[PDB]
Amino acid sequence: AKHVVVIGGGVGGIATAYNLRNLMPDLKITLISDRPYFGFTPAFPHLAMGWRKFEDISVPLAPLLPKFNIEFINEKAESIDPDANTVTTQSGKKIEYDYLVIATGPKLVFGAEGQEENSTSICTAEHALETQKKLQELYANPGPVVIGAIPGVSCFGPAYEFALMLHYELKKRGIRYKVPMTFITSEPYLGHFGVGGIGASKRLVEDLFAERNIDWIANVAVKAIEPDKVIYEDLNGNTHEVPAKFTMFMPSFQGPEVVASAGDKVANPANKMVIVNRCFQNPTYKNIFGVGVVTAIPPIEKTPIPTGVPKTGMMIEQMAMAVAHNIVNDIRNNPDKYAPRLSAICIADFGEDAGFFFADPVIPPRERVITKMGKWAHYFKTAFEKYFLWKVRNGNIAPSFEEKVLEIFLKVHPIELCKDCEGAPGSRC
Amino acid sequence: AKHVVVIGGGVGGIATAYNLRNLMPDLKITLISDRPYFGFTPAFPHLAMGWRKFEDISVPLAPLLPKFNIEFINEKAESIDPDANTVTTQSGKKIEYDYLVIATGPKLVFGAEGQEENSTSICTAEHALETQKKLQELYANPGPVVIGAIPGVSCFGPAYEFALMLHYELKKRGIRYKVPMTFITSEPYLGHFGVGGIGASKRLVEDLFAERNIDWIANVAVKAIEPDKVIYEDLNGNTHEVPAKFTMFMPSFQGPEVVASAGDKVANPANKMVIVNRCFQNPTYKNIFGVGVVTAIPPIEKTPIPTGVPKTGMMIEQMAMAVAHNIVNDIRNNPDKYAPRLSAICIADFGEDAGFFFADPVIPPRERVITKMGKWAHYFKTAFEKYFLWKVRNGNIAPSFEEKVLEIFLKVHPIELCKDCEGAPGSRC
Amino acid sequence: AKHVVVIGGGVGGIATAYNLRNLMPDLKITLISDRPYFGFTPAFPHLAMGWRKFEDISVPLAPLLPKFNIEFINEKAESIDPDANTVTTQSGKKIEYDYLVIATGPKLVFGAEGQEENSTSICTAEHALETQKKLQELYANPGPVVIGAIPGVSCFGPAYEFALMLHYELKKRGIRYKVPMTFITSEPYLGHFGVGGIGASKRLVEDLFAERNIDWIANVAVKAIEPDKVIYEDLNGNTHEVPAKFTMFMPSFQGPEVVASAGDKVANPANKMVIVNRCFQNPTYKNIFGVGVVTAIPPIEKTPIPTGVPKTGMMIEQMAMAVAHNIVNDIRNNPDKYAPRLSAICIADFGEDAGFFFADPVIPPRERVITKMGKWAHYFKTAFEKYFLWKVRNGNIAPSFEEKVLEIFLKVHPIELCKDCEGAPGSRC
Ligand SMILES: Cc1cc2nc3c(=O)[nH]c(=O)nc-3n(C[C@H](O)[C@H](O)[C@H](O)COP(=O)(O)OP(=O)(O)OC[C@H]3O[C@@H](n4cnc5c(N)ncnc54)[C@H](O)[C@@H]3O)c2cc1CS
Ligand SMILES: Cc1cc2nc3c(=O)[nH]c(=O)nc-3n(C[C@H](O)[C@H](O)[C@H](O)COP(=O)(O)OP(=O)(O)OC[C@H]3O[C@@H](n4cnc5c(N)ncnc54)[C@H](O)[C@@H]3O)c2cc1CS
Ligand SMILES: Cc1cc2nc3c(=O)[nH]c(=O)nc-3n(C[C@H](O)[C@H](O)[C@H](O)COP(=O)(O)OP(=O)(O)OC[C@H]3O[C@@H](n4cnc5c(N)ncnc54)[C@H](O)[C@@H]3O)c2cc1CS
Ligand SMILES: CCCCCCCCCCCCO[C@@H]1O[C@H](CO)[C@@H](O[C@H]2O[C@H](CO)[C@@H](O)[C@H](O)[C@H]2O)[C@H](O)[C@H]1O
Ligand SMILES: CCCCCCCCCCCCO[C@@H]1O[C@H](CO)[C@@H](O[C@H]2O[C@H](CO)[C@@H](O)[C@H](O)[C@H]2O)[C@H](O)[C@H]1O
Ligand SMILES: CCCCCCCCCCCCO[C@@H]1O[C@H](CO)[C@@H](O[C@H]2O[C@H](CO)[C@@H](O)[C@H](O)[C@H]2O)[C@H](O)[C@H]1O
Ligand SMILES: CCCCCCCCCCC1=C(C)C(=O)C(OC)=C(OC)C1=O
Ligand SMILES: CCCCCCCCCCC1=C(C)C(=O)C(OC)=C(OC)C1=O
Ligand SMILES: CCCCCCCCCCC1=C(C)C(=O)C(OC)=C(OC)C1=O
Repeated sequence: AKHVVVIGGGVGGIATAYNLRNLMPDLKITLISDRPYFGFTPAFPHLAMGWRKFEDISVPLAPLLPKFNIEFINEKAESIDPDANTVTTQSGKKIEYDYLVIATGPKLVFGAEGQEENSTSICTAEHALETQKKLQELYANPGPVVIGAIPGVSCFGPAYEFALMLHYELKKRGIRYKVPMTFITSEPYLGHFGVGGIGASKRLVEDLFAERNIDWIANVAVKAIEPDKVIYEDLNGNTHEVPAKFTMFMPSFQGPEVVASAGDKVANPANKMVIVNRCFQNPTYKNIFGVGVVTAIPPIEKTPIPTGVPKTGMMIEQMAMAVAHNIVNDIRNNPDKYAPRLSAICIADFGEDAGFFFADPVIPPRERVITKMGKWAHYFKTAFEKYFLWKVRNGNIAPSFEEKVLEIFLKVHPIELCKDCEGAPGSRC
Repeated sequence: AKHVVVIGGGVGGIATAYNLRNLMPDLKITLISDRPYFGFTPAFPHLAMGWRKFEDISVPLAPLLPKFNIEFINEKAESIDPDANTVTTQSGKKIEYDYLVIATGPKLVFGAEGQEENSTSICTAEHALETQKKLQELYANPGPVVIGAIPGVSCFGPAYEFALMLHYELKKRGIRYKVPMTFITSEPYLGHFGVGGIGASKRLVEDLFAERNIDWIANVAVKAIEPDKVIYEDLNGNTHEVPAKFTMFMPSFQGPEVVASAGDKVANPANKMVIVNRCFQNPTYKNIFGVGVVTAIPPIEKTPIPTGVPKTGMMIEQMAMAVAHNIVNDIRNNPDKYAPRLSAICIADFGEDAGFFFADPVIPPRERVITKMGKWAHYFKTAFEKYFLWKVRNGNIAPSFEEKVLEIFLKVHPIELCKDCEGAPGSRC
Repeated sequence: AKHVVVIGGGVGGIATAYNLRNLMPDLKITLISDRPYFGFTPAFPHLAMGWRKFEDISVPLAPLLPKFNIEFINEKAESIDPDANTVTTQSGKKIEYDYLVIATGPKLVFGAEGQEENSTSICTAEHALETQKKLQELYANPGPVVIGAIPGVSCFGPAYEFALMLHYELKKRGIRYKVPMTFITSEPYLGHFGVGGIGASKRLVEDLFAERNIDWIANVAVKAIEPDKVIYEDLNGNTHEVPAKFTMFMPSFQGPEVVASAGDKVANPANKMVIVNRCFQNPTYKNIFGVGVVTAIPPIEKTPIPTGVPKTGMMIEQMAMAVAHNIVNDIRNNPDKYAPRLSAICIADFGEDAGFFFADPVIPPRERVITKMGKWAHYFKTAFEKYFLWKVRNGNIAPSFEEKVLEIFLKVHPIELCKDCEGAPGSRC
């Protein structure tokens, strides 16, 4: 009767726990999370826009997880002793494991001076709801809006979505002509996304912004967010300011102190993210796996202003699939190990229409991309929200038909047999 | 029995006078203009191309204006005394006013050395007719053509139209492959138009010029026009030259001496254009209004080579509606004041097809834009020409149906209630 | 009967010889070529891909040319004595002529250090076959690919074709995700082609490279190709390095030693190409004509990294028609002389689809361009290949219907009466 502990009750943690449970009924699974609910992160921009109720995009874990025989501990994990195979919670409870899955998501870094106090963010439900309050303040007395991403950001999509959604909302309110909008990014160009673009995404987003009168500044470092302005620095070292009554900036991500508490063989010395190989397994502690945003994946491109690689939902579901198979196979002494494909279907909701991006794989060189836009993509976004929430509530994040459908439509194979796990995650084995 | 004097028998003056007349049949209205005719400015490029007869795009005003009980004086206004509420003509007639509307249009400044003598222009009917004479010389003895805008230009559209029309003509004459064409502009890029661009106008005009082999140089200052060359200076201060048998350049605009004659409270000290507020009313002398190109509107953006804001026909028409309502409301002891929306439908005629640009408002931030191209837009431009000419001859520049049609097709409302006129024209109340 | 010697058994030489034969049945015509076959050059990229067999895109000349009363000498022409009106072959045979047509094609210069040794090329059948052999090694052991053009290149299309064909092949083999691809060119931008672009060719090729994940570097000078990497220099003089396991670079072109042997009135000092006027006749020796790539045509523009003008198939067929008429008219004491239009239909085959480019003329000012892309263009490329080879085998490179069909579809007339032959080739009479 083996014991896996999963740290984090989000996309990566839930998917891995559910996968493990469905692969191995005879396996003990403990999920530890500091939030009592699963939060559907792709709906956080909508929540900030006041287009969702929190209750409709979240799932209480305590009455749910026991239905699938998973023990839920609603506590923050404080430290990991990888030599002892132990996790210690904030309350001091020490829980021993045979396998550990770290899926804590991003630790948010508000790197611009004054950002956390003066700006808004949409990365958590709590921050999103705070943003909504500030937006109601904006509608009552319109002023300049600045949205974007600071240096080191690795999740750019929600910023683009939020900007376009806000444009949509101001337009519906008839006050868009009273609200200047500017997008400022650390990406070397619009639609880079920390992935070197997806097809002609640069041309697509530039045209989208031109059509919707969203001014933009790319390839710069946002250095300060003041109550009245945003200050950014270009590559020449020249500083510029842009007026702003309302701002929404993406923080950069780093790993949590719980990961840092394990050795420098577990926590990447540069960013505290979980050191993993191609099989998303720690190179030194073979019973530790990382799933999701918390995993240390090298940037696709060293950009003039530092940027990182996104870990999207599909990428994370593929990691979860690989990790679950990797743990089960180790338990059963099956030598087969899996690397996730790390392909992605991504949809950027703009209001009534949406951008559809497919990248296979996300990390270049690519076999295939799809870049489309239309109303259909918006409805697909909403439909997938309903679908995924159902999956969380029904104990299977990987129903057999889903993989078949993705294979039928997009030739996707989520995981590959990996003959040698040694190497950076995302590198081809 | 109140008295309004309108200076200028063009788009702004005629529109304001007609609006006032339809609003207030009992009002005394005197129109002062140095030209005996209304000239339909949007057909001056066509006139230059020899595609119009002068008689077909102009309306004699002396026989016409008495039909709508408007007094017409065919004289140049020489000076304005704002403290005496008087206007003096070149002969010496002192006309007293209760309200004054200044709508003298552009005073042309041929800022490049040799520009007035060696180049051509299409800004007046007289200038356009001379350009046709010079085009015949070009067809007879083919050589290099260069067209564009000098520094400080605010009306770029007709230069693009003219270039494309001339290409069209050259090609029809079978001499295009014998005539090099170069477009040189103070705009930071093609399709800036002095408005920071309209939707994807940059991309659109670039592709247009590329498909038609029109070479271009942007973001430079034309310094001299010689009989055989055009000299321009780049941002690095370096001088360059281009061969030219025929040229056509836009002059920059300033305010007239008649506006300068009034206070520095009326004449903008930097350009002699009329100081107006959001309601197109002088801040100091509240019975003075400005309508049209003569109004001092700040640049949308300060460009590397100085560039100013166009005042297009639709913009002028909205100014005229706003100013007419503001005068009448003052007469009727009504506190309600209006600002024009300053939206624009602009059609650049290219010959057989045309570019259609809609910006609402022209001064950002914008509610929406439409950028289209096709044969239909050329037929629309010709149709509108006939329509507007008819409106001039029939005494109503703003028939009720037109506002309703614009509303249902483009979501345009021409004027808005302004709670606080205090501010720059085009800035939001 | 008079005697014409044609040096070169390629597109230009065959076209001129056949044009002369059909114009003048009694004319004695001798063709001298070092290759025993006509090679269909536009199928050489396909030969390099292994998509053609050599015998399917070549025609043995010795048994063919006598059927058209053309004497074939399968020898390299070694020298030309223009004063004695003689050509000497490598074996020392002296051939006297009344008129001489020089059509020896490009002499290849592998200007980058280690290029001929470490890279591949597709400019001859023999080189393309070596490339095919090295490609097999890339599929077996996938790694970084870099393709492009060194400084002074004048034929860029085949590099674009080969890059996109290789992408197609790798995607066919399902190994494109293992092969980084980078395009490096002397062109100031993508789709310049040594002609200053064709319509929106830059925008088209950029979007295409983006859609297919082909990275690119333009406006640089490739200095060295090592087994390990490509070294290039930017315009600041800074050297850069890009990793490469397989490369394919275009060489630059010069003229041959046989041309150099005729002295500096015939051989251009800078490149050893044939000095010709508008009528493709040598200015000094009026009985010497040049046809094809070997002709000295000035560049369309001096680019920051030097590039030259392509001589495409259609341009060369037009040169051939003009030269044949010019020779025949001299014989018959007809003072009419012709210049080629020098327009170009260019199809860049990308595998399963293709880019269609049409420029009329290629050298600006242009009457028109067409830039299109689709599957249809690939099928036309294949169809044209079959059609041209048929024409070689059947003794008519200029069937009357082809000129009519080109007139109907593209409004092209291949040659024009030239009232003054004196001037640069491509300059307007
Ligand atoms: C705003 C936003 C939008 C967004 N939209 C996306 C989209 O439309 N498509 C898509 O594919 N991806 C989108 N993403 C990215 C990504 O899918 C999300 O960031 C995921 O949520 C990432 O999943 P993870 O499992 O990596 O992280 P998580 O946040 O869902 O879950 C972490 C859980 O861990 C808990 N926790 C943190 N620290 C803990 C400690 N010390 N101890 C116990 N538990 C801990 C935490 O409470 C949570 O339950 C989008 C991304 C964004 C965000 S900026
Ligand atoms: C060449 C050209 C083309 C052009 N095309 C346009 C278009 O296709 N669409 C569009 O929307 N706008 C276009 N414009 C711009 C604008 O619509 C025109 O410039 C208007 O003509 C501007 O209207 P205004 O009322 O501002 O000026 P006006 O020139 O029409 O009339 C001024 C009248 O005043 C007289 N006048 C001058 N000075 C006087 C004194 N001192 N005293 C008495 N009267 C005076 C003058 O004679 C005239 O009747 C386009 C613009 C252009 C031009 S560059
Ligand atoms: C790889 C490649 C592709 C290519 N594709 C083209 C295309 O798709 N469309 C198009 O319009 N043009 C394409 N071109 C360019 C051009 O059409 C070709 O280069 C032509 O082959 C040029 O014709 P030429 O007659 O100029 O040259 P040639 O190579 O066909 O023939 C020369 C003949 O002369 C012989 N020869 C050389 N030296 C000699 C001496 N000293 N004595 C006697 N004979 C000599 C030689 O053997 C040959 O028979 C494309 C171009 C390319 C290539 S990079
Ligand atoms: C159950 C299946 C779930 C698996 C997900 C499959 C992913 C595959 C998505 C890639 C294919 C895109 O899918 C399709 O793209 C086209 C091209 O823009 C869209 O666009 C099409 O329909 C719209 C609306 O009727 C038209 O205005 C448009 O002219 C037409 O091109 C379609 O509405 C969309 O259905
Ligand atoms: C009744 C008077 C009109 C009031 C002015 C209203 C202006 C209309 C602006 C609305 C924007 C829609 O603009 C619309 O776009 C389409 C899309 O290319 C245009 O073009 C379309 O119709 C034309 C008809 O000749 C077709 O030949 C063409 O193939 C097609 O693309 C329409 O001609 C244009 O009307
Ligand atoms: C019979 C021999 C005649 C050929 C002579 C050579 C001259 C060639 C002249 C080229 C004329 C223009 O080329 C023409 O472009 C259009 C694009 O709108 C192509 O049309 C293509 O694209 C459209 C839109 O994606 C598709 O729906 C269509 O099925 C496809 O064929 C035509 O297939 C092509 O023939
Ligand atoms: C018959 C019911 C059809 C539902 C099955 C198809 C669901 C597959 C959705 C793919 C997808 C995944 C996995 C995914 O992770 C993701 O990111 C959040 C998407 O973007 C919205 C996706 O579209
Ligand atoms: C069905 C009846 C037909 C209604 C006709 C309404 C036409 C309204 C014209 C709008 C317009 C204005 C005001 C206008 O100023 C302008 O620029 C000069 C246009 O472009 C040519 C316009 O299209
Ligand atoms: C019945 C229809 C008759 C079709 C006649 C064939 C048209 C001739 C092809 C034109 C052409 C020429 C001359 C040509 O030289 C060329 O470059 C190699 C092309 O690109 C593929 C061409 O398309």
